[PDB]
Amino acid sequence: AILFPNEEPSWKLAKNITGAWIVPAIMACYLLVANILLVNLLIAVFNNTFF
Amino acid sequence: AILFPNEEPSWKLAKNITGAWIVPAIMACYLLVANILLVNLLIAVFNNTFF
Repeated sequence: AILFPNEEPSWKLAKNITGAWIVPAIMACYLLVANILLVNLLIAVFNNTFF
Repeated sequence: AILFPNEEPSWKLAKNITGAWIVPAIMACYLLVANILLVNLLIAVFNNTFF
């Protein structure tokens, strides 16, 4: 939503479905809560359910 | 098999051994049952066998 301001309503948006420097930082924290916290929660909950 | 319709029988197919939009979706679910479910099953079964 930040990186494409002028995009008239389009079925193209559906197919996909100004200050860009917020975009790097809040990308990285996503990885910090995707490949760090739940994956290691999934490993913890597929290890103490085996017994 | 979807992405190469006209390929006459060939030893080339062996060396490798129309509506393409099904191809992305059923690719991703493959990763969802390759790098998510069995890898974490392998970690669970190489952790409660050590003792």
